Amino acid sequence: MGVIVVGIVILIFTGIRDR
Amino acid sequence: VLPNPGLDARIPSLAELETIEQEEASSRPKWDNKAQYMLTCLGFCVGLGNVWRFPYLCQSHGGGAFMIPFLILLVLEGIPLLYLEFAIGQRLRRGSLGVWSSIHPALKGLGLASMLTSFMVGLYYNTIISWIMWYLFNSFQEPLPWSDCPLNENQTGYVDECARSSPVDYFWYRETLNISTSISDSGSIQWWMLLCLACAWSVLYMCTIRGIETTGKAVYITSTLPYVVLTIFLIRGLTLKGATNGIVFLFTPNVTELAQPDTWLDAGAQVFFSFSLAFGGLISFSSYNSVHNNCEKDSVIVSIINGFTSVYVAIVVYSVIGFRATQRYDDCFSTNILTLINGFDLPEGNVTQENFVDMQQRCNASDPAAYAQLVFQTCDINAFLSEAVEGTGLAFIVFTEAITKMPLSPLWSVLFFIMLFCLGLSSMFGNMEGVVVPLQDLRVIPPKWPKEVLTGLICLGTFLIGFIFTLNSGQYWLSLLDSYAGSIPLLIIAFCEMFSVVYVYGVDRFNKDIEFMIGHKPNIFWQVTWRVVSPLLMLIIFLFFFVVEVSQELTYSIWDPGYEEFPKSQKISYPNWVYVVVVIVAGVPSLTIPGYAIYKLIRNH
Ligand SMILES: *[C@@H]1O[C@H](CO)[C@@H](O[C@@H]2O[C@H](CO)[C@@H](O)[C@H](O)[C@H]2NC(C)=O)[C@H](O)[C@H]1NC(C)=O
Ligand SMILES: *[C@@H]1O[C@H](CO)[C@@H](O)[C@H](O)[C@H]1NC(C)=O
Ligand SMILES: *[C@@H]1O[C@H](CO)[C@@H](O)[C@H](O)[C@H]1NC(C)=O
Ligand SMILES: *[C@@H]1O[C@H](CO)[C@@H](O)[C@H](O)[C@H]1NC(C)=O
Ligand SMILES: *[C@@H]1O[C@H](CO)[C@@H](O)[C@H](O)[C@H]1NC(C)=O
Ligand SMILES: NC(=O)CC[C@H](N)C(=O)O
Repeated sequence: MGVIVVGIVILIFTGIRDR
Repeated sequence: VLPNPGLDARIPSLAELETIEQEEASSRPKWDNKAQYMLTCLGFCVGLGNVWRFPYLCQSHGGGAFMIPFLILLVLEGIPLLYLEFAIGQRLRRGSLGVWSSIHPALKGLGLASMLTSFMVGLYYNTIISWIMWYLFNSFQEPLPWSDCPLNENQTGYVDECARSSPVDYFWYRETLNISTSISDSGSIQWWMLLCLACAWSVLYMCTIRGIETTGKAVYITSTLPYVVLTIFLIRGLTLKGATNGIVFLFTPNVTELAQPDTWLDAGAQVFFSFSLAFGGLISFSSYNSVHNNCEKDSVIVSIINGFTSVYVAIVVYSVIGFRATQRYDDCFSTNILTLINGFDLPEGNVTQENFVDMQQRCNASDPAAYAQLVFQTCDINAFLSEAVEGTGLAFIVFTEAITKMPLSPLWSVLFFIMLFCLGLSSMFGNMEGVVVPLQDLRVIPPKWPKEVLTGLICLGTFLIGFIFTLNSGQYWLSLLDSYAGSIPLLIIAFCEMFSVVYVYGVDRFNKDIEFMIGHKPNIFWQVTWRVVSPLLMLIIFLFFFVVEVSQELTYSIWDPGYEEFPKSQKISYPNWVYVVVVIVAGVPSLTIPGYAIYKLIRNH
């Protein structure tokens, strides 16, 4: 659970980043 | 062909495509390499459809009587539709609504049907996966929880429900589901299923955060691991006791079963559910390629790989089932020999399988009284193979029972269930794209939002709707919704699709476009199967559905722990109100195709 929510947050923030 | 005036001037006319190809690259996504595209189309067409529906669809129809019509229809009904879908999706450069809204716009409603179906299966599929997740977490412990029964308050005797039946059936029906006695008995929400459901949906949302460019990176593993775990399991299965003794039951058909409309209807429904046709997935996944991508090659390759994968999965499953049957038959015979030698006090190693009848005759003719009062069991091989496995009760009842009989059980269990989970995600990728793309096409959300918010909203809505399958009566709702959600629409949508492409857009424009795309007009087989045979077969299947629906009682199985003759599940009739739900799950996604059209015939009048 922890690691998958970590992936979710990293991906969505990766967005705002490269955005 | 039908007139459809004004088809031109709304479609690219093959003089711009050579330049329009290099124009949508800035805003529309594209594949990294052809390997990703072929692998995604392959993974979308394999998983949790030939592991669960195909086994008991073979069993209920005599094992081998379901495999001949399935193959005839896969050759004469699946491949041309795969080719048609790929070709129009590549030529029209639009999603699942565009390719039908741009052909006599009063057909737009058809597209909606596809989207709606891609939703009605969603709620269904991500319930199954949830259960798998549960069974994946209960591994990682040597005394597997489905290996032995628990003890009651008085810690000397087993629980009566687990005593009169198997421990695996107890762990499935009582410790995981906590199933009730009827569809009219709903209960709590059963928290220990909400966690698994939320985990399944969270993983699915993680993988499809941006559609393509994010699922195209997970497909490499998701569509590859199964073809290794399955080879390992095939090698492990073909060396058991009942293997090569349970496979023959799969390939000995009975010519009296082929003449029933039910078997042909089920074969058609299964050949449309195996290839994800009429779902709006492939018509959109193939819309990212360049305009010169060869299409016959990919269609034929996907069809062949899918057919042979289905055959291999069936072989493995029936190998395990034959092993289980031989085990139960050996248990029969051992118990009967034990009773016999306990009766007359015969030497231990004297009564065996070969000379059992002779010793039985001798012991009767010796002392009729003591022999007559004994109780025997009458059970033979090739009769436990006919034990019908219920819906969604094969991957959890026979495979766990066979895995608990092998060395290093936790490793085998982990491998098997991670394989099943990978198949599940492999299918849900496309089942989510099929709903994500049309909703963007409907201008429902403003363009200012990122795609991440729309995907999250869809996942949240579907998760909140999926509570129904977490009640005490979840499996009943699941079976009810599965008996109808994937039978009628996957026929009507497909027939309307092929009829639209052939007799409205015009098959001659289609032939010229195929010539311009790949370099030659299709082979004569394609035309003979498009214009003549496939509509006739689909019409016959559509009629046989109504022939077999009326004039048969709707019944479902219940557990009823407090019912005599308990080890066999009982059958009962659905209550009267449930015919509402069927109309809302099988009527609306199917009646939308004509309905919307009527609206246009009134709007544009
Ligand atoms: C093919 O179908 C026929 C009829 O549907 C089966 O024959 C019956 O099988 C059942 C159990 O499978 C028996 O209880 C009946 O007594 C059989 N009837 C007759 C007239 O023999 C046949 O077993 C099926 N074969 C296979 C391989 O499934
Ligand atoms: C367990 O033992 C108690 C006596 O302490 C007895 O009353 C009860 O019936 C026993 N349970 C069973 C299932 O026999
Ligand atoms: C199973 O269901 C029954 C009745 O719905 C309930 O009393 C029981 O507590 C449930 N099991 C668990 C472990 O909560
Ligand atoms: C079983 O016992 C009888 C008793 O006389 C004997 O004759 C027979 O040979 C025994 N069976 C075998 C297989 O030896
Ligand atoms: C047992 O032997 C008696 C002796 O006549 C015979 O009538 C009867 O049918 C036999 N029954 C069985 C089950 O062998
Ligand atoms: N609708 C879908 O998700 C298609 C599933 C696919 N036909 C399979 O069972 O493997």
